[PDB]
Amino acid sequence: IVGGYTCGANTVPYQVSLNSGYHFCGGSLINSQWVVSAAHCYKSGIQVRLGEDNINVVEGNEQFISASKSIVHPSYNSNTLNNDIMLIKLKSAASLNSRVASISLPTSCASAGTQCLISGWGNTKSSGTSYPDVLKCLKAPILSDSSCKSAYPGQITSNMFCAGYLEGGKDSCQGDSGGPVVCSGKLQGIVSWGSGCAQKNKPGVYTKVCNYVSWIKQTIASN
Amino acid sequence: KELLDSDGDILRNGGTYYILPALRGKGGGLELAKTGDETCPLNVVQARSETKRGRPAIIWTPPRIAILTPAFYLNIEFQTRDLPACLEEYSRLPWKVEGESQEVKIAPKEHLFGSFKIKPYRDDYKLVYCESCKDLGISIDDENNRLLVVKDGDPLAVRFVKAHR
Repeated sequence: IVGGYTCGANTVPYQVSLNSGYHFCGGSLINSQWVVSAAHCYKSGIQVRLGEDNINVVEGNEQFISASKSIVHPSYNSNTLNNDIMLIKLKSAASLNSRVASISLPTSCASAGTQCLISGWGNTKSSGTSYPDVLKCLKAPILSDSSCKSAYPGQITSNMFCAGYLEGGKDSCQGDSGGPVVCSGKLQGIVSWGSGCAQKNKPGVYTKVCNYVSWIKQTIASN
Repeated sequence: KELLDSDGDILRNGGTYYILPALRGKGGGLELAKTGDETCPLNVVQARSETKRGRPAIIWTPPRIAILTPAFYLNIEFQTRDLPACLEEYSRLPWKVEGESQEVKIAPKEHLFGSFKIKPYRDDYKLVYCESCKDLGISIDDENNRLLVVKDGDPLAVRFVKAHR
């Protein structure tokens, strides 16, 4: 996160880390056994970290659980980034407390102007790299579709939305992929992509979760 | 396989690196130069001097994953420290493959993904251009300038060194 702040311990209990030696993405815990993340975050043998705040610290409520199924959307296009969503099944049910907890899927789509909390351990610079020891947060309004397509002409599908600031200075960044966009307590988005980080008229682009609630619930029931 | 720097760390998405020859004896890092009639250093070349690291490159891809893999289509651009007056007010210095010459140039005045990939090559790595994928190598002009061009079957073997830390 660029231009954000320290979330603090246990404020974002649904935020998970995806690891394979290194942190490469984030994701969101939607029940004790299932995480939502980005489809371009896929790789075999993902280790999931729950209850994390400080990455240099092994916290007590921290949980380290390997994925047992990493299910990419049937229609994920690696070339357009359309349908950039993935479901990860944890090898065993995680322990739910105040440091580890779920986030609700939405019943309906969020509207433009809605303030959302986006979080990650990703890069905090717009040029060159700087990773935080602690989780970073940012509040960001959801932008209208018209603004979003003006920023990214021909590149915004029906399953993407823009959030952030057209002036720049505040945005998600590299390392934040898969991480939550939470608006009014619902999981409305997934960190997906952008052109650079926090650059003017180039807001972050996010996977529109509300279009996938059916697929998510169906996939969970069948696995 | 995976992409590693000289410190044996996986390459970071959005990271800045020097791009150095994997072997040694001929040339140093990648940098900018003028060739032919251009009045401003727009050609990506390899430094003639072995001791020179050149100009560091930002290598990134639009999805906001933390790392880079051989699979990812890459945007590559030189960093903008201490530039000539000619380039001085440009934000980014992206690489673009240009002309019938298929030379790698910076295109300061201008699709979803980039046209480059990094691929393993023996015990190091090579840069490929995907219009499919062709190795980038060095073509030495008649003034001994060491131009990075599209050059299938003859890749320049590179290794990545962090510019910071």
